[PDB]
Amino acid sequence: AQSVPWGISRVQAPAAHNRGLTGSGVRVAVLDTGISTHPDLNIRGGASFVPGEPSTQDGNGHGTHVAGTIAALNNSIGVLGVAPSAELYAVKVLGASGSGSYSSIAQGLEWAGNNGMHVASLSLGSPSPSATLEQAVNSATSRGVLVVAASGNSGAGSISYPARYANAMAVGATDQNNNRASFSQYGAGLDIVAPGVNVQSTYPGSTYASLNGTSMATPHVAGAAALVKQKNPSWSNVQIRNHLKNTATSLGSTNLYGSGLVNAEAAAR
Ligand SMILES: [Ca+2]
Ligand SMILES: [Ca+2]
Repeated sequence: AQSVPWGISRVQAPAAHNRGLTGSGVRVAVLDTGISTHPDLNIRGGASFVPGEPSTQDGNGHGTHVAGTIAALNNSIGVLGVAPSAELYAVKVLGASGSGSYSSIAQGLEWAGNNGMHVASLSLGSPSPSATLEQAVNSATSRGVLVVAASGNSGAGSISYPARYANAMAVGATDQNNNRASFSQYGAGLDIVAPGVNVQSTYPGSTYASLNGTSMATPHVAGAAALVKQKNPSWSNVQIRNHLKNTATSLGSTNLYGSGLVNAEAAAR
């Protein structure tokens, strides 16, 4: 039996799938700890930038979880992603312990822009700016990639890098009450929010697990961007990003929530 995690229905993905928008032909890169082979995922390709872990398989679990929120397959098992037809690429920039260099992350962004990815989902964050990182962000952006990044889980009134950069779309996390989750960073640079508490998704070992974080919120927005892209094939990264914000549901303060909660139905219309 397939179940629809609360976050997926919160962003109204099913309403968009009922109009035929599934993310088909949109190339999405998940920059994280890898993506493990799973019966509810279709991994098209990828690269590892982690010395020591030449494979794209995930030894951590995080990347596999992120990937399932974006594109868990629409079938009779497991869960359902926001864009179940998106072409998923595993870009391993973090090792099994969950860390890696700004250098590795930069290489993964370069890869994305060299491989014609439409959306890049970045799970990582840093309280400190990085010129290396910033440059990679801008380079992917000018190669047409929409870079989506997590605001961070410090609960601080300022957001992490690279989400803070102008060219990155910064995503914060909400709870089932449509309030900002306590750990969600907010403030200047925040663009939008999405579900980030008790998010059930695909997990290595052919199973499913529930996690919390701004990094669980991010993939909801990465997936909504693939629906808009499918609907409007000629739109650029900037056009998609502004449309998401323009159609998001206001939740109160833009300081805490940016444009509001992403609404995939409203955006993929
Ligand atoms: Ca499924
Ligand atoms: Ca930003």
